[PDB]
Amino acid sequence: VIEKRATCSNGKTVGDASCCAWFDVLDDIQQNLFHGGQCGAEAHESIRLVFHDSIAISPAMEAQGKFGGGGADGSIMIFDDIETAFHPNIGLDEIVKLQKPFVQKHGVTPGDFIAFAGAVALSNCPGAPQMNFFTGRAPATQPAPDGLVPEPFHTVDQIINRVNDAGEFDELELVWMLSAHSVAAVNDVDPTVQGLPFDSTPGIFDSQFFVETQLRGTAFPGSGGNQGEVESPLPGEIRIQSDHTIARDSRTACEWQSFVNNQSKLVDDFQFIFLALTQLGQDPNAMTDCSDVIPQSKPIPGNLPFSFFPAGKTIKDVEQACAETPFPTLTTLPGPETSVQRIPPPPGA
Ligand code: HEM
Ligand SMILES: [Ca+2]
Ligand SMILES: [Ca+2]
Repeated sequence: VIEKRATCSNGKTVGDASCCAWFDVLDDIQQNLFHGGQCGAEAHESIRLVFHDSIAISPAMEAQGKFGGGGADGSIMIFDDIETAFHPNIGLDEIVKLQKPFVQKHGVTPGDFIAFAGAVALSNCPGAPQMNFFTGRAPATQPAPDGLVPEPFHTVDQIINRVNDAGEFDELELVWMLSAHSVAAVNDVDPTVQGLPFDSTPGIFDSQFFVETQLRGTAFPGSGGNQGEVESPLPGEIRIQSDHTIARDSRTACEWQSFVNNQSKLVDDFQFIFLALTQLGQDPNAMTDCSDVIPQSKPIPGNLPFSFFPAGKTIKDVEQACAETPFPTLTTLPGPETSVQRIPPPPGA
Protein backbone atom coordinates (compact mmCIF):
# COMPACT_ATOMS: atom_id res chain seq x y z
CA VAL A 1 0.00 0.00 0.00
CA ILE A 2 1.36 3.37 -1.10
CA GLU A 3 0.80 5.88 1.69
CA LYS A 4 1.05 9.62 1.12
CA ARG A 5 1.94 11.49 4.32
CA ALA A 6 -0.13 14.63 4.50
CA THR A 7 -1.22 17.67 6.45
CA CYS A 8 -4.98 17.82 6.89
CA SER A 9 -7.06 21.01 6.76
CA ASN A 10 -7.08 21.02 10.59
CA GLY A 11 -3.27 21.33 10.53
CA LYS A 12 -2.51 17.78 11.69
CA THR A 13 -0.16 15.47 9.79
CA VAL A 14 -1.32 11.89 9.18
CA GLY A 15 0.36 8.90 7.51
CA ASP A 16 -2.00 8.97 4.51
CA ALA A 17 -4.09 11.69 2.97
CA SER A 18 -7.18 9.43 3.06
CA CYS A 19 -7.07 9.61 6.90
CA CYS A 20 -8.00 13.31 6.96
CA ALA A 21 -11.71 12.56 6.41
CA TRP A 22 -11.79 10.57 9.64
CA PHE A 23 -11.23 13.84 11.59
CA ASP A 24 -14.80 14.87 10.65
CA VAL A 25 -16.05 11.41 11.65
CA LEU A 26 -14.22 11.87 14.99
CA ASP A 27 -15.70 15.24 15.82
CA ASP A 28 -19.18 13.99 14.90
CA ILE A 29 -19.09 10.79 17.00
CA GLN A 30 -17.42 12.49 19.98
CA GLN A 31 -20.21 15.04 20.26
CA ASN A 32 -23.16 12.98 18.99
CA LEU A 33 -22.44 9.39 19.94
CA PHE A 34 -20.23 9.68 23.05
CA HIS A 35 -21.82 12.82 24.54
CA GLY A 36 -18.69 14.95 24.65
CA GLY A 37 -16.02 12.22 24.62
CA GLN A 38 -17.29 10.17 27.56
CA CYS A 39 -16.27 6.64 28.54
CA GLY A 40 -19.94 5.90 29.31
CA ALA A 41 -22.51 3.43 27.98
CA GLU A 42 -22.18 4.13 24.24
CA ALA A 43 -18.38 3.89 24.45
CA HIS A 44 -18.67 0.58 26.30
CA GLU A 45 -21.16 -0.79 23.73
CA SER A 46 -18.88 0.30 20.88
CA ILE A 47 -15.91 -1.56 22.37
CA ARG A 48 -18.05 -4.68 22.77
CA LEU A 49 -19.25 -4.32 19.16
CA VAL A 50 -15.67 -4.58 17.87
CA PHE A 51 -15.33 -8.07 19.33
CA HIS A 52 -18.75 -9.32 18.13
CA ASP A 53 -18.06 -8.04 14.62
CA SER A 54 -14.49 -9.43 14.47
CA ILE A 55 -14.42 -12.83 16.19
CA ALA A 56 -17.12 -14.19 13.84
CA ILE A 57 -14.65 -15.88 11.49
CA SER A 58 -13.85 -19.56 11.33
CA PRO A 59 -11.13 -21.21 9.23
CA ALA A 60 -12.38 -24.55 10.63
CA MET A 61 -15.79 -23.90 9.01
CA GLU A 62 -14.18 -22.73 5.74
CA ALA A 63 -12.23 -26.03 5.74
CA GLN A 64 -15.58 -27.92 5.95
CA GLY A 65 -16.98 -26.14 2.87
CA LYS A 66 -19.09 -23.66 4.82
CA PHE A 67 -18.86 -19.87 5.00
CA GLY A 68 -17.26 -19.15 8.40
CA GLY A 69 -17.74 -15.34 8.46
CA GLY A 70 -15.53 -12.46 7.25
CA GLY A 71 -14.09 -11.35 10.63
CA ALA A 72 -13.87 -7.51 10.92
CA ASP A 73 -16.07 -6.82 7.91
CA GLY A 74 -18.91 -4.79 9.47
CA SER A 75 -21.35 -7.70 8.98
CA ILE A 76 -22.99 -7.22 12.36
CA MET A 77 -24.12 -3.75 11.21
CA ILE A 78 -24.89 -4.60 7.56
CA PHE A 79 -26.86 -7.74 8.47
CA ASP A 80 -27.96 -6.46 11.92
CA ASP A 81 -31.43 -8.04 11.62
CA ILE A 82 -29.69 -11.44 11.36
CA GLU A 83 -26.59 -11.19 13.59
CA THR A 84 -28.08 -9.15 16.43
CA ALA A 85 -30.72 -11.89 16.94
CA PHE A 86 -27.99 -14.42 17.81
CA HIS A 87 -28.02 -14.98 21.57
CA PRO A 88 -24.32 -14.10 22.11
CA ASN A 89 -25.07 -10.74 20.49
CA ILE A 90 -27.94 -9.90 22.75
CA GLY A 91 -28.45 -6.17 23.26
CA LEU A 92 -26.12 -5.09 20.41
CA ASP A 93 -28.86 -3.87 18.05
CA GLU A 94 -29.17 -0.76 20.21
CA ILE A 95 -25.57 0.36 19.53
CA VAL A 96 -25.74 -0.78 15.88
CA LYS A 97 -28.75 1.53 15.33
CA LEU A 98 -27.04 4.46 17.04
CA GLN A 99 -23.97 3.90 14.84
CA LYS A 100 -25.68 3.31 11.47
CA PRO A 101 -26.46 6.95 10.66
CA PHE A 102 -22.82 7.98 11.05
CA VAL A 103 -21.75 5.35 8.54
CA GLN A 104 -24.24 6.49 5.91
CA LYS A 105 -23.59 10.21 6.48
CA HIS A 106 -19.81 10.00 6.19
CA GLY A 107 -19.57 7.33 3.49
CA VAL A 108 -17.13 5.06 5.36
CA THR A 109 -17.37 1.27 5.38
CA PRO A 110 -19.31 -0.31 8.26
CA GLY A 111 -16.32 -2.43 9.31
CA ASP A 112 -13.91 0.51 9.40
CA PHE A 113 -16.45 2.56 11.32
CA ILE A 114 -16.86 -0.14 14.01
CA ALA A 115 -13.10 -0.34 14.46
CA PHE A 116 -12.81 3.48 14.58
CA ALA A 117 -15.58 3.97 17.15
CA GLY A 118 -14.10 1.21 19.34
CA ALA A 119 -10.69 2.94 19.30
CA VAL A 120 -12.19 6.36 19.97
CA ALA A 121 -14.39 4.95 22.73
CA LEU A 122 -11.31 3.53 24.49
CA SER A 123 -9.36 6.78 24.08
CA ASN A 124 -12.09 8.42 26.20
CA CYS A 125 -11.43 6.13 29.19
CA PRO A 126 -8.58 7.27 31.45
CA GLY A 127 -5.75 4.76 31.49
CA ALA A 128 -6.38 3.35 28.01
CA PRO A 129 -3.53 2.49 25.66
CA GLN A 130 -2.75 4.86 22.79
CA MET A 131 -5.05 3.12 20.28
CA ASN A 132 -4.43 2.21 16.65
CA PHE A 133 -6.81 2.61 13.74
CA PHE A 134 -6.28 1.02 10.32
CA THR A 135 -8.72 1.37 7.41
CA GLY A 136 -9.46 -0.95 4.53
CA ARG A 137 -12.33 -3.26 5.47
CA ALA A 138 -14.65 -3.90 2.53
CA PRO A 139 -18.36 -4.37 3.28
CA ALA A 140 -19.28 -7.94 4.21
CA THR A 141 -21.41 -9.71 1.59
CA GLN A 142 -22.67 -12.49 3.86
CA PRO A 143 -23.79 -12.46 7.49
CA ALA A 144 -21.73 -14.40 9.95
CA PRO A 145 -23.06 -17.79 10.97
CA ASP A 146 -24.08 -18.32 14.64
CA GLY A 147 -22.09 -20.34 17.15
CA LEU A 148 -19.05 -18.08 16.73
CA VAL A 149 -19.28 -15.55 19.59
CA PRO A 150 -18.55 -16.97 23.05
CA GLU A 151 -21.23 -17.06 25.72
CA PRO A 152 -20.69 -16.42 29.47
CA PHE A 153 -21.75 -20.01 30.17
CA HIS A 154 -19.24 -21.61 27.76
CA THR A 155 -16.43 -23.61 29.33
CA VAL A 156 -12.86 -22.39 29.33
CA ASP A 157 -11.93 -25.12 26.81
CA GLN A 158 -14.70 -24.05 24.43
CA ILE A 159 -13.61 -20.40 24.60
CA ILE A 160 -9.91 -21.24 24.18
CA ASN A 161 -10.73 -23.37 21.12
CA ARG A 162 -13.00 -20.70 19.68
CA VAL A 163 -10.44 -17.89 19.77
CA ASN A 164 -7.67 -20.21 18.56
CA ASP A 165 -9.79 -21.09 15.50
CA ALA A 166 -10.76 -17.46 14.87
CA GLY A 167 -7.34 -15.83 14.89
CA GLU A 168 -4.74 -18.34 16.13
CA PHE A 169 -4.84 -16.60 19.50
CA ASP A 170 -3.48 -18.63 22.39
CA GLU A 171 -4.75 -18.83 25.99
CA LEU A 172 -2.56 -15.94 27.10
CA GLU A 173 -4.05 -13.64 24.46
CA LEU A 174 -7.56 -14.71 25.50
CA VAL A 175 -6.77 -13.19 28.91
CA TRP A 176 -5.40 -10.00 27.34
CA MET A 177 -8.55 -9.34 25.29
CA LEU A 178 -10.76 -9.77 28.40
CA SER A 179 -9.11 -6.58 29.77
CA ALA A 180 -11.96 -4.76 27.94
CA HIS A 181 -14.28 -5.91 30.76
CA SER A 182 -12.45 -3.30 32.89
CA VAL A 183 -14.64 -0.64 31.06
CA ALA A 184 -17.92 -2.45 30.78
CA ALA A 185 -21.32 -3.22 32.21
CA VAL A 186 -23.95 -5.95 31.84
CA ASN A 187 -27.42 -5.08 30.65
CA ASP A 188 -29.04 -8.36 29.68
CA VAL A 189 -27.86 -11.14 32.01
CA ASP A 190 -29.95 -10.16 35.05
CA PRO A 191 -33.47 -9.35 33.87
CA THR A 192 -34.24 -7.25 36.91
CA VAL A 193 -31.48 -4.66 36.50
CA GLN A 194 -29.43 -3.16 33.67
CA GLY A 195 -25.95 -1.65 33.81
CA LEU A 196 -24.13 -3.70 36.46
CA PRO A 197 -20.35 -3.17 35.98
CA PHE A 198 -17.74 -5.93 35.81
CA ASP A 199 -15.37 -3.96 38.06
CA SER A 200 -15.66 -1.03 40.44
CA THR A 201 -14.14 1.41 37.95
CA PRO A 202 -16.13 1.01 34.67
CA GLY A 203 -14.97 4.42 33.43
CA ILE A 204 -11.28 3.65 34.05
CA PHE A 205 -9.13 1.30 31.95
CA ASP A 206 -7.26 -0.41 34.77
CA SER A 207 -6.69 -3.80 36.35
CA GLN A 208 -9.53 -3.69 38.88
CA PHE A 209 -11.30 -6.27 36.72
CA PHE A 210 -8.41 -8.69 37.33
CA VAL A 211 -8.28 -7.94 41.07
CA GLU A 212 -12.00 -8.12 41.74
CA THR A 213 -12.72 -11.28 39.75
CA GLN A 214 -10.09 -13.04 41.91
CA LEU A 215 -11.94 -12.23 45.14
CA ARG A 216 -14.31 -14.81 46.62
CA GLY A 217 -17.85 -14.31 45.23
CA THR A 218 -20.31 -13.88 48.13
CA ALA A 219 -23.56 -12.60 46.67
CA PHE A 220 -25.54 -11.92 43.54
CA PRO A 221 -25.96 -8.15 43.01
CA GLY A 222 -29.61 -8.35 41.84
CA SER A 223 -31.53 -11.60 41.24
CA GLY A 224 -29.81 -14.93 41.75
CA GLY A 225 -29.06 -17.85 39.46
CA ASN A 226 -29.22 -16.21 36.02
CA GLN A 227 -27.62 -18.29 33.29
CA GLY A 228 -23.91 -17.45 32.92
CA GLU A 229 -23.82 -15.45 36.18
CA VAL A 230 -21.95 -16.36 39.36
CA GLU A 231 -21.72 -14.63 42.73
CA SER A 232 -19.65 -11.45 42.85
CA PRO A 233 -17.68 -9.94 45.75
CA LEU A 234 -19.25 -6.48 45.88
CA PRO A 235 -22.75 -5.07 45.86
CA GLY A 236 -23.58 -3.65 42.44
CA GLU A 237 -20.87 -5.62 40.65
CA ILE A 238 -21.72 -8.60 38.44
CA ARG A 239 -19.42 -11.54 37.67
CA ILE A 240 -19.99 -13.91 34.75
CA GLN A 241 -19.08 -17.58 34.79
CA SER A 242 -16.55 -17.42 31.96
CA ASP A 243 -14.46 -14.68 33.62
CA HIS A 244 -14.70 -16.39 37.00
CA THR A 245 -13.42 -19.68 35.55
CA ILE A 246 -10.69 -18.24 33.33
CA ALA A 247 -9.31 -16.43 36.38
CA ARG A 248 -9.04 -19.78 38.20
CA ASP A 249 -8.02 -22.19 35.41
CA SER A 250 -4.43 -23.45 35.70
CA ARG A 251 -3.66 -22.49 32.09
CA THR A 252 -4.72 -18.83 32.46
CA ALA A 253 -4.61 -18.00 36.17
CA CYS A 254 -1.05 -16.64 36.25
CA GLU A 255 -1.59 -14.48 33.12
CA TRP A 256 -4.83 -13.17 34.67
CA GLN A 257 -2.94 -12.23 37.87
CA SER A 258 -0.06 -10.73 35.87
CA PHE A 259 -2.05 -7.53 35.26
CA VAL A 260 -2.55 -6.82 38.95
CA ASN A 261 -0.44 -3.75 39.74
CA ASN A 262 1.21 -3.82 36.30
CA GLN A 263 -0.25 -1.00 34.26
CA SER A 264 2.38 -1.08 31.54
CA LYS A 265 1.72 -4.79 30.78
CA LEU A 266 -2.03 -4.20 30.75
CA VAL A 267 -1.72 -1.27 28.35
CA ASP A 268 0.78 -2.94 26.03
CA ASP A 269 -1.02 -6.29 25.82
CA PHE A 270 -4.43 -4.74 25.26
CA GLN A 271 -3.08 -2.31 22.63
CA PHE A 272 -1.71 -5.30 20.76
CA ILE A 273 -4.71 -7.61 20.97
CA PHE A 274 -7.26 -4.92 20.23
CA LEU A 275 -5.46 -4.13 16.97
CA ALA A 276 -5.28 -7.84 16.10
CA LEU A 277 -9.03 -8.21 16.64
CA THR A 278 -9.76 -5.32 14.27
CA GLN A 279 -7.66 -6.98 11.52
CA LEU A 280 -9.37 -10.36 11.63
CA GLY A 281 -10.42 -11.43 8.13
CA GLN A 282 -8.05 -8.82 6.64
CA ASP A 283 -4.57 -8.51 5.18
CA PRO A 284 -2.61 -6.18 7.48
CA ASN A 285 -0.24 -5.26 4.66
CA ALA A 286 -3.15 -4.08 2.52
CA MET A 287 -4.58 -1.72 5.16
CA THR A 288 -3.83 1.96 5.76
CA ASP A 289 -2.60 3.20 9.10
CA CYS A 290 -4.71 6.12 10.26
CA SER A 291 -3.70 5.88 13.95
CA ASP A 292 -2.69 9.58 14.06
CA VAL A 293 -6.40 10.57 13.89
CA ILE A 294 -7.14 8.73 17.16
CA PRO A 295 -7.01 11.08 20.15
CA GLN A 296 -4.27 10.73 22.77
CA SER A 297 -5.45 8.63 25.72
CA LYS A 298 -5.39 10.34 29.13
CA PRO A 299 -3.74 9.16 32.35
CA ILE A 300 -5.75 8.10 35.38
CA PRO A 301 -6.35 11.21 37.50
CA GLY A 302 -5.85 11.51 41.26
CA ASN A 303 -3.23 9.90 43.47
CA LEU A 304 -4.72 6.52 44.39
CA PRO A 305 -2.53 3.45 43.69
CA PHE A 306 -3.00 1.84 40.26
CA SER A 307 -4.43 -1.34 41.74
CA PHE A 308 -6.06 -1.69 45.12
CA PHE A 309 -8.48 -3.80 47.05
CA PRO A 310 -11.88 -2.14 47.20
CA ALA A 311 -12.96 -1.06 50.67
CA GLY A 312 -13.72 -3.96 52.97
CA LYS A 313 -11.57 -6.47 51.12
CA THR A 314 -8.11 -7.73 51.96
CA ILE A 315 -5.69 -10.42 50.74
CA LYS A 316 -7.74 -12.92 52.81
CA ASP A 317 -10.62 -12.51 50.33
CA VAL A 318 -8.46 -13.50 47.33
CA GLU A 319 -8.87 -16.99 45.90
CA GLN A 320 -5.22 -17.55 44.94
CA ALA A 321 -5.11 -19.60 41.74
CA CYS A 322 -1.70 -18.79 40.25
CA ALA A 323 0.74 -21.39 41.55
CA GLU A 324 3.88 -19.57 40.35
CA THR A 325 3.58 -16.16 42.04
CA PRO A 326 1.61 -15.01 45.07
CA PHE A 327 -1.12 -12.41 44.62
CA PRO A 328 0.45 -9.01 45.30
CA THR A 329 -0.20 -7.28 48.61
CA LEU A 330 -2.34 -4.29 47.67
CA THR A 331 -3.60 -1.44 49.84
CA THR A 332 -7.30 -1.51 50.82
CA LEU A 333 -9.32 1.71 50.29
CA PRO A 334 -10.61 2.99 53.63
CA GLY A 335 -14.11 2.92 54.94
CA PRO A 336 -17.12 0.73 54.54
CA GLU A 337 -17.76 -1.57 51.60
CA THR A 338 -19.58 0.57 49.03
CA SER A 339 -21.81 -0.57 46.22
CA VAL A 340 -20.74 -0.08 42.63
CA GLN A 341 -23.11 2.35 40.87
CA ARG A 342 -24.90 1.05 37.78
CA ILE A 343 -24.49 2.51 34.30
CA PRO A 344 -27.98 2.88 32.80
CA PRO A 345 -27.87 2.14 29.06
CA PRO A 346 -29.82 3.94 26.32
CA PRO A 347 -33.25 2.47 25.50
CA GLY A 348 -33.35 -0.95 23.86
CA ALA A 349 -30.11 -2.31 25.37
C1 HEM B 1 -14.01 -14.03 25.27
C2 HEM B 1 -15.19 -14.18 25.83
C3 HEM B 1 -16.18 -13.11 26.30
C4 HEM B 1 -17.35 -13.34 26.92
C5 HEM B 1 -17.97 -14.71 27.27
C6 HEM B 1 -17.98 -12.07 27.15
C7 HEM B 1 -19.19 -11.95 27.81
C8 HEM B 1 -19.78 -10.73 28.00
C9 HEM B 1 -21.13 -10.55 28.48
C10 HEM B 1 -22.12 -11.67 28.91
C11 HEM B 1 -21.36 -9.24 28.54
C12 HEM B 1 -22.65 -8.50 28.94
C13 HEM B 1 -23.58 -8.53 27.66
C14 HEM B 1 -24.98 -8.04 27.85
O1 HEM B 1 -25.50 -7.93 28.99
O2 HEM B 1 -25.62 -7.69 26.81
C15 HEM B 1 -20.19 -8.54 28.03
C16 HEM B 1 -20.08 -7.18 27.96
C17 HEM B 1 -18.97 -6.53 27.41
N1 HEM B 1 -17.94 -7.17 26.75
FE1 HEM B 1 -17.49 -9.10 26.79
N2 HEM B 1 -17.15 -11.05 26.70
C18 HEM B 1 -16.04 -11.68 26.15
C19 HEM B 1 -14.97 -11.06 25.56
C20 HEM B 1 -14.94 -9.72 25.29
C21 HEM B 1 -13.91 -9.04 24.54
C22 HEM B 1 -12.73 -9.81 23.86
C23 HEM B 1 -14.18 -7.76 24.50
C24 HEM B 1 -13.43 -6.60 23.82
C25 HEM B 1 -12.45 -6.57 22.96
C26 HEM B 1 -15.37 -7.55 25.29
C27 HEM B 1 -15.95 -6.35 25.58
C28 HEM B 1 -17.07 -6.15 26.36
C29 HEM B 1 -17.57 -4.88 26.78
C30 HEM B 1 -16.85 -3.52 26.57
C31 HEM B 1 -18.74 -5.11 27.42
C32 HEM B 1 -19.69 -4.12 28.11
C33 HEM B 1 -20.85 -3.66 27.21
C34 HEM B 1 -21.66 -2.53 27.78
O3 HEM B 1 -21.18 -1.90 28.73
O4 HEM B 1 -22.77 -2.34 27.21
N3 HEM B 1 -15.79 -8.76 25.78
N4 HEM B 1 -19.23 -9.48 27.74
CA1 LIG C 1 -18.21 -9.72 11.15
CA1 LIG D 1 -11.94 -0.58 35.36
